[PDB]
Amino acid sequence: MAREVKLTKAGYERLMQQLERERERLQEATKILQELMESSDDYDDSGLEAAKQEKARIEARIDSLEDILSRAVILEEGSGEVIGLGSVVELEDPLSGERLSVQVVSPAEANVLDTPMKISDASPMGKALLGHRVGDVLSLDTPKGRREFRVVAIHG
Amino acid sequence: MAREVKLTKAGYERLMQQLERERERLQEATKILQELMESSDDYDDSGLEAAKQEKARIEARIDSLEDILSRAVILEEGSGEVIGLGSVVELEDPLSGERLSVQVVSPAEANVLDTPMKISDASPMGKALLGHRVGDVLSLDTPKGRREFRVVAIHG
Ligand SMILES: [Zn+2]
Ligand SMILES: [Zn+2]
Ligand SMILES: [Zn+2]
Ligand SMILES: [Zn+2]
Ligand SMILES: [Zn+2]
Ligand SMILES: [Zn+2]
Ligand SMILES: [Zn+2]
Ligand SMILES: [Zn+2]
Ligand SMILES: [Zn+2]
Ligand SMILES: [Zn+2]
Ligand SMILES: [Zn+2]
Ligand SMILES: [Zn+2]
Repeated sequence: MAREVKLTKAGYERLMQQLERERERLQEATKILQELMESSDDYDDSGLEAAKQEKARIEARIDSLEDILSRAVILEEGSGEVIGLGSVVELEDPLSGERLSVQVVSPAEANVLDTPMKISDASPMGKALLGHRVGDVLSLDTPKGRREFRVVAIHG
Repeated sequence: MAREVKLTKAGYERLMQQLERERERLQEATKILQELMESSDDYDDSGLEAAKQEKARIEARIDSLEDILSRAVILEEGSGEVIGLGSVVELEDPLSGERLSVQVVSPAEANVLDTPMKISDASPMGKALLGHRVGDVLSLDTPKGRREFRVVAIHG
């Protein structure tokens, strides 16, 4: 298990802040879990179980985050291509290791059906990406939860 | 759990090197417990469980290491005092968080009974320490296993 992960300075400091946030959430999560154990001694309750799960969950995002960081290799500042119109961008979610491909195009070229989905220039995600390069880390709006992805490559 | 850990460029390089080694051992240990799983189907043998235990041990050494590197704060090259004769040195074992205190003196001043035990100048541990500063990481001989310690401070 030895792979290098390229990140720009900004992309690196971005995963740090995320690690900082996660540790605080863990502290709060841990704290509530104990107060939840002393109270309803009976922990066969869905609550105590949902709490168990949340802490563990946070533990996961953090251990995964420390891993990514330990493999980090900082790219030069001015380096690689930039993401612009027509560019096809490959993304990885640090935690889940989920791959996501998307291509930024003009508003009228946007289409959900295309192979790498075509995203409007002025769409939320299109904005967020436009201007970034491999290594950068961006936060993208999600219904279930704002996630941060890493620019793995810009084939476009 | 948010504490900064000071390391010298050399100290950081040494823990990274230790991390690499441990991942290696996790590959070998992982592959082994799987071979030991298809053979003696009966997992109730003192072998397969001495195997998972080992893999678990390794995974802990690794994650503990990733945690420490994530908090690394690189110190200025020429910084802090240096360890010499008469210097009191406090050390911490990154893994177990064990704290050890020792004082480098002349071979004839050596005494295990003195508060911070007095270690010979030309002794093993003494040679290893001499010439280092806070932040450095040193591998110290142990019958149980050459472990690595961090110079937390040289109050001497
Ligand atoms: Zn459960
Ligand atoms: Zn970790
Ligand atoms: Zn890892
Ligand atoms: Zn177009
Ligand atoms: Zn950028
Ligand atoms: Zn939504
Ligand atoms: Zn904090
Ligand atoms: Zn072992
Ligand atoms: Zn882990
Ligand atoms: Zn791990
Ligand atoms: Zn941790
Ligand atoms: Zn941690």
